[PDB]
Amino acid sequence: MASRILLNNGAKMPILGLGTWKSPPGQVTEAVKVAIDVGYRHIDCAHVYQNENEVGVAIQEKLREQVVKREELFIVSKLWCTYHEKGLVKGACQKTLSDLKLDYLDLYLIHWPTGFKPGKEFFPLDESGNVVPSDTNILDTWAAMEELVDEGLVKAIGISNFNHLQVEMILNKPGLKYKPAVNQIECHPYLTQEKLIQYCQSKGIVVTAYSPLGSPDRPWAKPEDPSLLEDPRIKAIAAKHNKTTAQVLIRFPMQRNLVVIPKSVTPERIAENFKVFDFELSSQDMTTLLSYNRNWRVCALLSCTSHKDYPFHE
Ligand SMILES: NC(=O)c1ccc[n+]([C@@H]2O[C@H](COP(=O)([O-])OP(=O)(O)OC[C@H]3O[C@@H](n4cnc5c(N)ncnc54)[C@H](OP(=O)(O)O)[C@@H]3O)[C@@H](O)[C@H]2O)c1
Repeated sequence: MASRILLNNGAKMPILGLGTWKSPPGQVTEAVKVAIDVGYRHIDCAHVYQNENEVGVAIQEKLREQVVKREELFIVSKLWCTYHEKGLVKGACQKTLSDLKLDYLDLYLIHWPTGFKPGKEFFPLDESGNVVPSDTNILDTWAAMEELVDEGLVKAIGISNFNHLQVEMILNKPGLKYKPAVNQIECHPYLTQEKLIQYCQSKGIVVTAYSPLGSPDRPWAKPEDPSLLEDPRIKAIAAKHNKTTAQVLIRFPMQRNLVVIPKSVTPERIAENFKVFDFELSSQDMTTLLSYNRNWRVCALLSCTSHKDYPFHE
């Protein structure tokens, strides 16, 4: 297992990163400092998580303390849906850069293929509760992303939550200048994503798996929901290898040539979750984990199911 994967912009991306969705602002600075001390070199961030300033304080202290050089870190953030307009993308990017205390991002993603009306609210609602869309299509948002590369604010651009037809629309864009480097999508044994991963990998797009532990802290968790970390069948594989269930769930995407971004704010789990370079799942174990697919999603963007660009009807 090499620690980095080559992207189609010629850069190398660490295959294990730290997620930050739902990491409280008062705990995420210490989470990111511990993560960099124990070897993480990739941090996954987003404006909509509301904690980039505190992530930035950690990154800046570890660079100032010379624990790591900026060239060895791989920092990812995401353009929120209310900034898909051409004239708002650069300012959105620069606000994230300012918050993270960086002069460039390694990777900037379109967070969802769905544009929303610009304004203060992240989810602008009509008087009945549906998201109010923006008319800007995703090909014009991609052109604005390409401008960030050419202005030196980001080294790579990519997409998140795009379905195969929407990846294909980018790939077929008239005048395309930069292909997406990454598609970040939900992926774990209950949502194995075979077809979309094979499409993206055949096009030289690297896939990042989010919610690899099934996001047990997601706000809308219902107790009858499936639970990966408590699945006896996955616990049995972990027991066979003398590893934790989280370690098997992190190693699983790594052996599919995916990047994976487990979140934790608990120092012991941050360190545990990184100790996955020392064991191998067999091909039989990988096929057995793939057989648990149920097409179950943590993140279904339920308020947007009528948006023209909603990704999950397909
Ligand atoms: N692109 C997108 O639209 C999108 C959507 C969802 C997620 N993501 C990214 O993906 C990251 C990961 O997904 P996620 O946050 O949904 O969930 P996750 O990584 O699947 O699960 C996080 C949960 O697992 C717990 N946990 C972590 N390590 C553990 C361990 N060793 N043992 C037991 N429990 C453990 C964490 O608890 P503690 O923190 O209390 O330790 C937290 O409750 C996000 O943080 C975000 O960066 C992106």
